Amino acid sequence: ATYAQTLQNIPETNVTTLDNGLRVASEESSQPTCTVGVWIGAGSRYENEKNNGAGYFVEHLAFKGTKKRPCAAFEKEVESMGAHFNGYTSREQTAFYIKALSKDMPKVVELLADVVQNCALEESQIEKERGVILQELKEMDNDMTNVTFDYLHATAFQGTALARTVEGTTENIKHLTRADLASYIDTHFKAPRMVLAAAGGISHKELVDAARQHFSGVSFTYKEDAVPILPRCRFTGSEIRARDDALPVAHVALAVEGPGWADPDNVVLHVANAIIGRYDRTFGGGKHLSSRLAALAVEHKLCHSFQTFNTSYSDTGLFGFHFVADPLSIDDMMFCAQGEWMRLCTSTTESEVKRAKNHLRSAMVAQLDGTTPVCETIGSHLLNYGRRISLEEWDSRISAVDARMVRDVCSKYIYDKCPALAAVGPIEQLLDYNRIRSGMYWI
Amino acid sequence: GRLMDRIRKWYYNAAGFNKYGLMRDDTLYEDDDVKEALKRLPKDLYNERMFRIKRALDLSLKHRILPKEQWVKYEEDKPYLEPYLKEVIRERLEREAWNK
Amino acid sequence: PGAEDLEITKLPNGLIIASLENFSPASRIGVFIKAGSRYETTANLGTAHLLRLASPLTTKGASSFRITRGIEAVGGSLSVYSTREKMTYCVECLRDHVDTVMEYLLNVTTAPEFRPWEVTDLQPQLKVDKAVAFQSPQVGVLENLHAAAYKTALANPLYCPDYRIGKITSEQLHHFVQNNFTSARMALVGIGVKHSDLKQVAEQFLNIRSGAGTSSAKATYWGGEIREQNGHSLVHAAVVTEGAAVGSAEANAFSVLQHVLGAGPLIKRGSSVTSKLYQGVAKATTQPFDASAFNVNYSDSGLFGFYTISQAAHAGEVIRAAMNQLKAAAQGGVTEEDVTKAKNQLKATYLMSVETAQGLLNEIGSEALLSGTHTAPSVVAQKIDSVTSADVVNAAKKFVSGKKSMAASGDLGSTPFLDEL
Amino acid sequence: AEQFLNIRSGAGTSSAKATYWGGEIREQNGHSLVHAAVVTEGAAVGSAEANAFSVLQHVLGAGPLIKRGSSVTSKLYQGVAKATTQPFDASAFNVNYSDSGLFGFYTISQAAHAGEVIRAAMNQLKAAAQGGVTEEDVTKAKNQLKATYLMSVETAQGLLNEIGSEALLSGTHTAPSVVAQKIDSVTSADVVNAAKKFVSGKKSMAASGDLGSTPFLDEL
Repeated sequence: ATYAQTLQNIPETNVTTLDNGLRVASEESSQPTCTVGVWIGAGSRYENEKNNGAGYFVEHLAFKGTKKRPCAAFEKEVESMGAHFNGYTSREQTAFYIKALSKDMPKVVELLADVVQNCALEESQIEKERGVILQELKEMDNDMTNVTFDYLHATAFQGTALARTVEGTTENIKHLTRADLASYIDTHFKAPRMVLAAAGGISHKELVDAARQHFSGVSFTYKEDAVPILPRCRFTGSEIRARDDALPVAHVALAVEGPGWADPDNVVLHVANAIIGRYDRTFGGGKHLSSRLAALAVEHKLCHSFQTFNTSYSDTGLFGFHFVADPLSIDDMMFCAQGEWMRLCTSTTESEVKRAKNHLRSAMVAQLDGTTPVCETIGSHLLNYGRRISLEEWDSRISAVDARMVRDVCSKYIYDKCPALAAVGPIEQLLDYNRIRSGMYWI
Repeated sequence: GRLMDRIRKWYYNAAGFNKYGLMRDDTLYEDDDVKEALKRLPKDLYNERMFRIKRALDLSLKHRILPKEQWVKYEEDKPYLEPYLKEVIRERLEREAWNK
Repeated sequence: PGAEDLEITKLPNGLIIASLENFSPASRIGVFIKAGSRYETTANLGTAHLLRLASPLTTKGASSFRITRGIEAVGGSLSVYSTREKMTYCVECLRDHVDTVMEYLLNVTTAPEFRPWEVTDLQPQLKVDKAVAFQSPQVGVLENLHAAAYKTALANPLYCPDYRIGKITSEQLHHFVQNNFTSARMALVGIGVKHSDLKQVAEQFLNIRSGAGTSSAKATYWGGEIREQNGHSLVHAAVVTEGAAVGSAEANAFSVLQHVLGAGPLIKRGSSVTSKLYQGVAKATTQPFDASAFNVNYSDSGLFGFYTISQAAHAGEVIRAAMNQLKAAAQGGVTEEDVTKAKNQLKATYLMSVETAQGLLNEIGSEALLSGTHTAPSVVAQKIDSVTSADVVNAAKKFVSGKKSMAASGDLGSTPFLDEL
Repeated sequence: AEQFLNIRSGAGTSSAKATYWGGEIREQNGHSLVHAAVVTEGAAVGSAEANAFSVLQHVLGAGPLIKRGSSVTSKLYQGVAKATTQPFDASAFNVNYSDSGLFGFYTISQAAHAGEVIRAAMNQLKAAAQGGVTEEDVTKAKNQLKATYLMSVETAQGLLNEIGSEALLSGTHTAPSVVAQKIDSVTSADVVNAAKKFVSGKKSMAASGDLGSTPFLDEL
């Protein structure tokens, strides 16, 4: 059997909405195990200067109990059935989800509905999770890759809300109050903005049924059915350089303004980003890798690692690359890169893309390797695209892309655009916005 | 036929790089391929090629050659590199035609 | 076509073929092998390791180049995975390309040329490949444990030792392949494929004869301690004892006693009360730490114990508490219900491991190579609940009596010696 | 010392009493030769029970006295030659610390014979701990010891060390005729016992080299 077909056998993903706003979806399989979760469209992006750090302080207490069943009870009851409860919270998309046996499909949902709605919030627990977050910072601070990407945001979108750290400020995490935490949950964790997704050996109906029972809260005024539209975030060409010649390597991150979730161009862009791909010391590939930059990177010991990225958001997004190198090769590297970027906008060939496509193709396929990741695709899809995009579709959208397409889009988003720059470390060899700007044209 | 074979032998004594003790492949001009090949040579074969040249060089500087009895003889000439080279070249030819 | 069936032929030479078409848009073929750093002798150490990185090196039918460019051309991937006793070569890709990715998968594991230069030009990588992994103290202590709990084979380190970097040879590698990667020790397991293709290919292309090639030095147990002072902030520690072999029905006991003591968290930033060990430690320590149940099962042996991680000042009590919690567990302090729970956690964990295409191809493989059989998911779950509260209280006892082996690393200033437990 | 020295007195900071462990450390390094030393708690400093080892030291053979020699007055050495075929070397190890000490033998041999050379090193120590010590071997080791010591007082450095050690651990100085007295005051028993205090206690081992055919402590 051919690939084209295995693509259309994948069971259409089902969806239905409750008259209160919640939306429920899930892909049925045969597996005895599965994963289910609530995909809230919340995050620091929705936070302000006084409450930076709620989505997080919350994500921290969403697992220490509810009012029905305190600390131990919650954990106990969950552990005792083998399920797995994990969660996260980006700038504009928080999420709580559980992995467990299809048998417990219902009992699970009950719990999910209990964290999102009846979160405990014990005063003894908060003043304890306060000391902890404060620690996950002293630590998260030493993860250059992330210390960079935050800075990238902090100046690329500088001045706006997007330009904030998810973990929030040190002062905020020191003063947030039971009160402030409450509001965040109250003001943000609302059904029309939440999504119940799951995948595994579950029946669609069975699932929704549970929803109807615990995700009650039916609304009166039109206010509650309305999705507060967000203020635009201004991109700004600029740089922020944090130096410390005491660090072993230096991280650099360059970027342009992304298109925003909706745009059909993101496809082309991802096709592009595949052409340049990524590299890293251990790659057995070596000097034969296909990525020009990867190849050069190797031949001249340019860098410990580099990567392309296409972070997308509701209205905007970041697009570029990040590499780590020795203080004495930051230059050469940067240069090779900005060049490969140019190459894209000026002479990408049908071969360069043919490979890129096939790559992207199986990458997107591996995005659906298991229940949790499949679920995540749905949670995120509904919340961002407003429905579910089948691999059959994704694939067709890729088969469309050819050289000409890429060349125009990359030019469209890269060529002669003021970039956002964030560097961290013993970064003296790389030294000029101007010179970098100058590298944004001709190739 | 046995013409090219009696021709080659002549030319060989004609070029006369044997007078210096240099094998056929000692006199090869070192382009990129050769360079590459030479690096693939087994520890010894290389250290040996080395001496021969540093010795030939010493000759050309003194303006003398080797006594008749030490010259390389057309049939005892070992093409120690020809194989490694054809491989380098074969390898390269690939990379090149593949980039289309 | 939802449900198909799992086939599994076994050619004359002993080359087990495991298929399974699950109609996923992508296949994942592999070559499991009875190989590893357990067949290494003093004189040829790490030659296992290098062989792992030597994967992309030219073969009699494809160049270091063509292999990498040829596979990337389809959005493929090639990776080698190995334990002390099992290597796993496997490619992944889209269905319509499996045909081509195979040539290399085959060529790599059956016809390597190991050219003198491509090799000596690749050895420095060991220095590196090794340096990255070792950033995790997690792995450093394991290396030592094995060497501190064995006399041979399994004691051999998984990453080529430092002294031998750069001294491995082309011959050394070869004799390690001719003498181990033999048809009777190989298994061609594959997902998203028809058993007809996989078989046809396995037979018409494969050569290298069968035979255990070179038997492995039976695993002799030692039981010593290896303490590594390094000034580092946290103290890692693992105290274990001879465990079970792969397949012994006794092994399922520990696998349950594993979960009974608490072998990992299930709730992010959790407290894990279903963890005797964990909770058992918190009732002794004040500052942040972490403890869990250690368990490994090897063909002719295995290990079992706990692994801690703590501040250097409490390192002691945290380990001692780790023992007393294992004793009070080996002595009738196991609720017939704790046992009922660990059974689900175990049924679960296993089941979720079959979700990732990689996780499945591993279960199918291991089994399909150590016996050429495949125990249905309902049978395995049967050999699990077939556990008695006794088998458990015994597993816990088989521990407190036998000779123990220890391993550490960090400011072991206030840490304890094996003889003080 | 007086008019110029300052830094006040007091034992400052006592030292952590020496706790004996007794474990093994094997270092695989591919190197051509295997070095090894197996020992057990020995005597301490100035503790009569040392002079015994100091004599049992010479009794087992603690070094050569003839360049490129065979050293027959070396039980251990000779004892090993009667088991090994290729070049090797073995001797008596002995250290005396204020609150402890160590004692045993140290070998060096080709990696293939490393085993037997060490094993022989032991059997030669047992057959020695069990009445296989001539009342005369003891009379000889006594001179070798009286000697060795006496020649160590030749080099100005060697002298300033003997004077010092003593002058610091007791503020006393035992005449050379008194030391030689505490030497011959050794009985064949003290020796056969020293040799016994060894085979019973917990042993500690150390290696380095291609320890492929070398033995573990638990196999002696």
